Amino acid sequence: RNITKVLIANRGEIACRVMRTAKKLGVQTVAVYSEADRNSMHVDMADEAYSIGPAPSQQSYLSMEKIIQVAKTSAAQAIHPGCGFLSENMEFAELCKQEGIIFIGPPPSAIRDMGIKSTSKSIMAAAGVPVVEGYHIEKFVDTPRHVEVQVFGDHHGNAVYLFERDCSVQRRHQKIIEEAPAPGIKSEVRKKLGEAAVRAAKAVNYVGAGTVEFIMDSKHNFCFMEMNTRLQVEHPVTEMITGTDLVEWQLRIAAGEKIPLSQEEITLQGHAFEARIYAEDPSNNFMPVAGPLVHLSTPRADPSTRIETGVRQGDEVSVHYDPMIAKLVVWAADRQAALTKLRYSLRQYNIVGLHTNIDFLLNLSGHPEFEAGNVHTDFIPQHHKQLLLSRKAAAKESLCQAALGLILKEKAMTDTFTLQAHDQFSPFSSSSGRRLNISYTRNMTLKDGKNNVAIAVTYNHDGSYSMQIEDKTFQVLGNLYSEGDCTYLKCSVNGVASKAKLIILENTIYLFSKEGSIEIDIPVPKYLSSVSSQETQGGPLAPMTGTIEKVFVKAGDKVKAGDSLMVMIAMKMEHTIKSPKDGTVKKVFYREGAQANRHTPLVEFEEE
Amino acid sequence: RNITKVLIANRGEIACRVMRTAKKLGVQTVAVYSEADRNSMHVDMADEAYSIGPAPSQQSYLSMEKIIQVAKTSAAQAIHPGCGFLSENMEFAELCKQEGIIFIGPPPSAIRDMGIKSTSKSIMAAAGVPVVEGYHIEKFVDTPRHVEVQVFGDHHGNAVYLFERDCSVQRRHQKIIEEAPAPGIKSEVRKKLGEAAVRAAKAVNYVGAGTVEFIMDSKHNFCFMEMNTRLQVEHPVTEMITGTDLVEWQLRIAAGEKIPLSQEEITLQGHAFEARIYAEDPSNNFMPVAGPLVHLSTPRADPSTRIETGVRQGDEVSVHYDPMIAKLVVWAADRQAALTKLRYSLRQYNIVGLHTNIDFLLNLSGHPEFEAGNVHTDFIPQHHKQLLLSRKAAAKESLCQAALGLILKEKAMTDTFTLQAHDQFSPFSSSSGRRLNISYTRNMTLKDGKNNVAIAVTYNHDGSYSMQIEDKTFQVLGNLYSEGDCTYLKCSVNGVASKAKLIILENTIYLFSKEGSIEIDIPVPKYLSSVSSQETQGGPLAPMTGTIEKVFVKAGDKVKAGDSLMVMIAMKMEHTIKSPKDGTVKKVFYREGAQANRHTPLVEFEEE
Amino acid sequence: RNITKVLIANRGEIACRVMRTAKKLGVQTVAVYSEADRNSMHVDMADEAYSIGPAPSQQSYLSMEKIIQVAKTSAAQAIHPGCGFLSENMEFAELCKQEGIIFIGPPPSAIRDMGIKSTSKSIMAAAGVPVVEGYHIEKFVDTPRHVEVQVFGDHHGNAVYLFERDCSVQRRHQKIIEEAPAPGIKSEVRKKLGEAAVRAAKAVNYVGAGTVEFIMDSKHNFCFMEMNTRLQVEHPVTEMITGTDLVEWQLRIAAGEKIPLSQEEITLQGHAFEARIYAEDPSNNFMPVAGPLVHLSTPRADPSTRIETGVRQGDEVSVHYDPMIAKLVVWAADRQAALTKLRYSLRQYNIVGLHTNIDFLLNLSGHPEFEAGNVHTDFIPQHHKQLLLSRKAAAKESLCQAALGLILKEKAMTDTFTLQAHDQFSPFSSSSGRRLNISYTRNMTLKDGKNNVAIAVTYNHDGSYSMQIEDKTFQVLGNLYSEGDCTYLKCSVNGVASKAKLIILENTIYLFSKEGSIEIDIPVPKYLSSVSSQETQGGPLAPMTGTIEKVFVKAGDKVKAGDSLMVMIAMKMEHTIKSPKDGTVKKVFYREGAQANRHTPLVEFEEE
Ligand SMILES: O=CCCCC[C@@H]1SC[C@@H]2NC(=O)N[C@@H]21
Ligand SMILES: O=CCCCC[C@@H]1SC[C@@H]2NC(=O)N[C@@H]21
Ligand SMILES: O=CCCCC[C@@H]1SC[C@@H]2NC(=O)N[C@@H]21
Repeated sequence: RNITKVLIANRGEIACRVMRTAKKLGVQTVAVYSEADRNSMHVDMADEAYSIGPAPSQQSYLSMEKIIQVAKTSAAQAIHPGCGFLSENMEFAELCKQEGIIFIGPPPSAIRDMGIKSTSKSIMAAAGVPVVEGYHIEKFVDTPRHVEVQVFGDHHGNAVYLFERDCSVQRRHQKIIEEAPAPGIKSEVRKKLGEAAVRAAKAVNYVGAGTVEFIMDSKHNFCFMEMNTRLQVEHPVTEMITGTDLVEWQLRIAAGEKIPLSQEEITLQGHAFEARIYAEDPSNNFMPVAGPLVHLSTPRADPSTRIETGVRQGDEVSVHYDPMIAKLVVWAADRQAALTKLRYSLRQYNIVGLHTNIDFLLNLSGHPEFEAGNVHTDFIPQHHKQLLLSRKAAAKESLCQAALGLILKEKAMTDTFTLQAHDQFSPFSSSSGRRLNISYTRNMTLKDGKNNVAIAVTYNHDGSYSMQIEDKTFQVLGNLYSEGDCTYLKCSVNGVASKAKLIILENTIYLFSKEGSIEIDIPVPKYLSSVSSQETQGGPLAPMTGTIEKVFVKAGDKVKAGDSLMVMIAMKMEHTIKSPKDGTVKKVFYREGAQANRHTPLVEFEEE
Repeated sequence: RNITKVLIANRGEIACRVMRTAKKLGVQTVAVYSEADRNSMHVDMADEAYSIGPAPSQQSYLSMEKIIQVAKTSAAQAIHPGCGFLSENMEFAELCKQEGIIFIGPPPSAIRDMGIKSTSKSIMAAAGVPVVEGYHIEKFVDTPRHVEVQVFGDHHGNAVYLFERDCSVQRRHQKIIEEAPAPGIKSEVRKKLGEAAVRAAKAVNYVGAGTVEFIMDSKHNFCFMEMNTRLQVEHPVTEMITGTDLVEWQLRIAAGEKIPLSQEEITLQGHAFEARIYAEDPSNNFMPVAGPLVHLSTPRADPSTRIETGVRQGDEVSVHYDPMIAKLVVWAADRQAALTKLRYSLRQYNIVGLHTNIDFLLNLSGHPEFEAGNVHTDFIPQHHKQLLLSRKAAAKESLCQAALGLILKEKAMTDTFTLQAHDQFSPFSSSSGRRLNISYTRNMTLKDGKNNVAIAVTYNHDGSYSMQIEDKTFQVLGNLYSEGDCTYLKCSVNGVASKAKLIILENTIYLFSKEGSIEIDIPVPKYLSSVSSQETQGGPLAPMTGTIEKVFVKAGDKVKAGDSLMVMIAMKMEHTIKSPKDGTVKKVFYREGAQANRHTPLVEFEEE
Repeated sequence: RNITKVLIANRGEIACRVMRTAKKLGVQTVAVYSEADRNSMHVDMADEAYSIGPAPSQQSYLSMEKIIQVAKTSAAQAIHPGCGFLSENMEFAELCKQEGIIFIGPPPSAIRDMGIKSTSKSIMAAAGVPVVEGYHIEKFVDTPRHVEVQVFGDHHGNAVYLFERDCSVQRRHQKIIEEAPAPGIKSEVRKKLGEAAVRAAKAVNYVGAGTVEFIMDSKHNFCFMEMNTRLQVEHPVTEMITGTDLVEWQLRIAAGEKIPLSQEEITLQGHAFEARIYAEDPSNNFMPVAGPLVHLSTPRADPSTRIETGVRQGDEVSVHYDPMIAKLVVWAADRQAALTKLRYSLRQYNIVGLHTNIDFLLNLSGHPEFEAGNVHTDFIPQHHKQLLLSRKAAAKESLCQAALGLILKEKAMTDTFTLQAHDQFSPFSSSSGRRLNISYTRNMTLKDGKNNVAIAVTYNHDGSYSMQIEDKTFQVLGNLYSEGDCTYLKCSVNGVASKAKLIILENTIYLFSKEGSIEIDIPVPKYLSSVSSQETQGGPLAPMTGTIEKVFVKAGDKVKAGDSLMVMIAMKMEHTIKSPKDGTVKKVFYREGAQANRHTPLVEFEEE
């Protein structure tokens, strides 16, 4: 069946991923979008794009009728579901078949047979794959470790495997770092591991990519857990170690062609790692965070370094969709070298505007047990104390660099003003800070954490700066240069030279260097701060848009700080609102079952 | 023999092609040029360039004496003849040898022995290659099909073949689409096909590239037709399937080195296609057209996509030289995928200023029998009904996009004017079209073919546009962005988003999208049109510069519309001038045997 | 041992070379610098950089204590010594080991055992490698052909070789052109040659790269000369023929990993050449020259063409450090093709501001005996007659091109002035040189060598120029275009078109074309030349900063021109100052043992 036009029934990075390969093959691409995704990267990337309705996925990306209607209207011969949404929906895959549209994935029978745990285990046990597990009175025989096999099938029924991936490093089951191949598994053991899975794949004559998830013990005995009837999120680590494009194979096999390479042809070189980037706050129990990507600098990409990004600077993460920002994958000759490359690369990644898991991934990828390959499903719970750590006071050299950056920003502003003046060469336009027969010393104040740091900066005739912090003096000289769109600060402190990325947003100075990142706060004059800002806040504002599940306060009720007022469920996450003050409650703005928008007043308190 | 400097005794794409490889090898390059080619791409590309006289090729590129004189003056050790001109001239190849200059091609004996059909057939029959043919009482035993083999020989006499190419798709013998390998020929059959040709190549000890042209029947029996004693035009499809550079091999073998790879070393991967871009009007019986390349946008080039272009935007096609504009070749894993890639690529190619065969190539490459590989030499005559088709009325969405493009062009002009004004931020400089307490509705008229379309455009406050055509309303919003040197229009009509290349030349709006290309005409106000433009045209103007072969009208003769007045031959193509009016002939400006320049008055008619 | 941070205990190109590979592997890089190197390319290239004191290498790059202190302060786990300085210092390698820092090189024992000729010969003779030599009463059998083998060892003791390199083309033992493989040595002979060296490498269990230097006779008998216990300067020719990175192997092996590829895996393809760009004057007996790199244009780099440059335009060569400017290496399918590519590339290299050996390398690489591969250690002395040649008078076409370049520079200046004027379209701003009813003829004078050339330039209406030199007239037309940062002149003289790089510095016009380079001097008006410039120069100025070893003149002494006044040693090179005039000596500014700075007056002569 000639696939010349494909509809991508998904959004974000996976839609861009599929479109890349479709365009590389000369296949025309159709995007779908919600009202919230109208300006998304996958819409601009497609050859055609169609609106499927409002921002909630139940009314857009999960609306089978709208997706089929767009596939008909665009004359797309095939639908690529990507991952999540309709990719594991049996009714949607059968509807595509009824409508004469090629579903690029497994048959509706394989989706249904794998969607029910008891059914899937019974099929896997009958296929030879082990079916042991701990179930409710529930105590898992083998709780630790997670190892999965990429398997590929065809309409013909021929089946192949692609080694294995370690996904043991998970937080609340959510996979965080994936690696391929899984460390410490012998080529012989993995070959046997895949072959038992391959027989099951032939048994269901699975067509398209499938993944057999195994639980592996400390002795490398493995048992079947489940089969994900889709492309996995972490498929890039497999692609990096095999040199295959799994989406390209999905399109070819959905068109009816046989598997491109024999098992003998497949060869393994090197090791690869993947670390998903998540709009989460690790310090606040990995709460998801929504907000703008005010800065989104990225590491330069090379064949080893792949940035799977569906978002661009200025994009806003949405409460409706998944919080992932990007996925970073690397390939290297050795696993240790790959770990080193990922950590250097992570430092180059910069995200300002919302909290992310990047610093958590840096701590995790540098943990001694992770470096050793001693991974299991409880790794994050077990090493929670080390993986999460507090801020430490900055060094005086960092403060000197921050002051130099502020001074250079002022100099740049002066040059910008000079550009538009008729007098372009007046000595007054210089930033020398020069005086007659004396030297100018500037008293600057910077805040590091809660500490105010006083810096005495002296403008030298030669153009350097002498900075004194407490009893120590530093000789500082540097300049600003631009690489791409990022301003870089090149400075030398007491003869030590270094380079860092400088961003000054609001009253915070951001310095990004391969050593680390430091934030310094510029004190805000009181006058500029609004004097007498409005007081008497009206109750904690809803953490997010969610249904009100419980109300504990009547119209007039005396409450003390810490008295629960309301309970709200948002995206299946319970939050309890607590009393800010000991004041009696004047009124309540919401009742039980009401949906309250983010940051909307919940309770009114009597003025005291 | 050390070839450190080569003269290229040719022009256009083939001169650039040879110079590319010569420069890649560190060989110095000498161009020759006519007065008409002084600013041609191959002149600017060479390390040295020499004038060889006036525009007619008989007095320039065919002047053996001038080419030899330049080779001596530039101290070029070798001459590369390319294809056409002196490449198959035996006297020129012998003259190069007499003058101690290396002719990069076959020996003068092989050129002469292949230049006479009876001689070439007798040699081929004696070499085992089959001699059958239909000749005058002429009825070809096998008229259909044209399969040819790339063969390479050396001074040593070793000979190799490079699979085969299908050139069956030809119009008036002129090859139009070529493919390699030829579809439906088995690897075993082609191996035998090449081996019989190889024995003939050894028999004439042919040195340099040669092509054995075969006629193949529906049973895959093949018979020798002729041997072209040169590099073929369509050699790039062979290079794309073998990974060889045939010009590089020609230079090495002309220097005296042995063939680089053994027959065992040669391997075949994938399939490739080549389409020739011709300055022709398919709707007017494929008449050649001369004129400026006002726009010459091209598809981006990748290793699979090769643009063999000797012309650049603003170049003028010449009546003296060949009308080819460029050749497009693609390589793919499968032949069907290659056909898809070529068609997508052809849409990206844009040519404005003269008629081309590109839309004919798009229809041909999408014909069901061509997709099946059911090709033969009569394919174009047999399918002429479908391959050529009429214009169809445009959709209302296309008209909306054209109106949006016109409005955005006006906005860009407004911004350009604003740039030079002292009031850079006045609200008047906006293109909002805003009114107080009412909405501005603009009545625009556009011409699609012969139909005038009335569009009522309403300027909305948000910046969008509401366009009404007949009884249908469309919500239109978009903007202009630049990629390279091409302006692109990004628009959304009724929620449907699309991208297209926008060009507004004279009174025509050109919209190029992967769906297709649409031209919309902006009506020309009568006042601007010169009122009372001069009437009484003096006879049809010569279609081109050509000799007058016949005159049918005396100084005073009464003629009726359709009465032939004169017959003119131009580049061996007969045109008969016909009487425009029933008026009696006042005078004749030319007599028989005179050469009449293009667009010069031929007959004077009495004023009535 | 995990090497995540490396200190590079070197400067210039080799520091940049090591940092390239370290950064490619994700290893952090620490530079060291002297006060003179504060702005050097390797300082800006490193992730961290530290000052090691003043410009003299004895107080900076040879200060073991400072290098170890920086390695400790930066927390570098390893030191890469590069080549020269501390790379062959046994005490430094032992000090690194005592301090727990990985020395990236051979063990201190191997450095010491190879540093003494008698010890090294005794070890080599015991290892089977031949010991024969001519020693003092010192004489040899025949002129040597220098052939050396790249050998690599590991801590395990496994040893491998990498074919061989010809370094026979040397001036005063200084290697000038190196090639790999060495021409005329059979693969079998080289295999045996390497194997005898490999046994010695195993005998000292050498770890890291080593080179066994052999003397080879005209019969290809070879004898051990010495073993350089470091990376060789000319290692890039080996890398180009093997496809290996020897610095990458040095880092891996210093970390403790086994050799990456087996001897069976290693394969040889093509041939490669390396020429060293020296700041030397070949015409003045290859005296080293210090000064600014005012222009440093370079050939474009491709995988075959590697520019190993540690200097950038505007960099100043230093008296303290080595005079090398850059090293040029090429790889080709054949040795003859590689020689052609290097010569074309050398012409593209442009160096203005100091004398270089580039024209000497062009003459050498084009010498018939060098083209034949008839090289030996006396090649430069034997052929000194041809390799060094005088300037030849320029052709009239070159003078025409120079005049055209001057005129176009004036036109560019006129356009620059016009840019800032309110009247931007006045006809006066044109450079037509037009007159009413007559033609403007300009009398220009240019100096070629010692000859003044009078050129009569006539400004034609069409924009061309008619230039008459003596009795010959030339029709000249051209324009200026910019490629990158280099201005190019495109001109046509009497119908002959050519391109050249144009630079006009001070009063000299530099024209660079693949044919050659020509300098034309613009006469300096007398008035602008300072009239009555100060006379009575006070003795020859010190050729460079050096100790005064001898003084031959008392406070009042009568001397005649050519009477030696003082002897000075600079960087171990004796210069004798001679009397400029027959005047009696008024005074002496220096005594014996004093250090005299460059260009400082040495003797005062009585006014006459
Ligand atoms: O409803 C959305 C998915 C997660 C909650 C569904 C719960 S989990 C406990 C119970 N068992 C099911 O199979 N579904 C619900
Ligand atoms: O003259 C130019 C080439 C085409 C016309 C030549 C004609 S074709 C009929 C006749 N037979 C030849 O061999 N030449 C002429
Ligand atoms: O001093 C610097 C190196 C070159 C000069 C050293 C001289 S060469 C003659 C004598 N023999 C040595 O081993 N060193 C000195």
